[PDB]
Amino acid sequence: DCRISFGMNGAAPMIRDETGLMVPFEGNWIFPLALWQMNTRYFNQQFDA
Amino acid sequence: MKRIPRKTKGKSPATTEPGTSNREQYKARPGIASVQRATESAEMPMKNNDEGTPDKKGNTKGDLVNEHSEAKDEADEATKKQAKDTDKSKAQVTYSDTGINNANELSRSGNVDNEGGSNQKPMSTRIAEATSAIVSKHPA
Repeated sequence: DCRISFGMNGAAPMIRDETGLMVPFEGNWIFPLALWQMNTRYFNQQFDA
Repeated sequence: MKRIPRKTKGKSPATTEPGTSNREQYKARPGIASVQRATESAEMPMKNNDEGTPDKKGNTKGDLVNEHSEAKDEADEATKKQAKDTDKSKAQVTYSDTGINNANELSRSGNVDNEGGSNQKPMSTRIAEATSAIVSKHPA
């Protein structure tokens, strides 16, 4: 259930954590490979930079 | 060392002795040739029945025919082969139209796959479409 919310007016984008929280694009994450397989294009565009 | 081929494709003092003269005259009963030919015909192994089994990529091998129709068709074919073998027009020993009501009999065919569904469309095609439904492309 990793859903992504865009920022607004300078607020940073956030991604949905397993415990139920939303965290910004920073730090140490754990992914199974199925996540990147399901969302190849979207995740590439959002994360690569 | 001698190389052995493959029949199947891979992944790509006086010499004279007293009693040795050969003037014996005997004919066999039964004769050697007759029994030899009969035994040669009996040596043959059974045919491989691969109908209804997978291919090397998952598709089923056979023809798209109903199973009971398949059994009756095979009985007719075997009876015709019997008539051919005894040289008669009509076979004396028959596998069809025997007086037994054998109407529930089933035979293998290409009309079903391993999970119990129909082969109206090959399995590889179904895999391809189910996969194509989930593809995504570069952003506009």
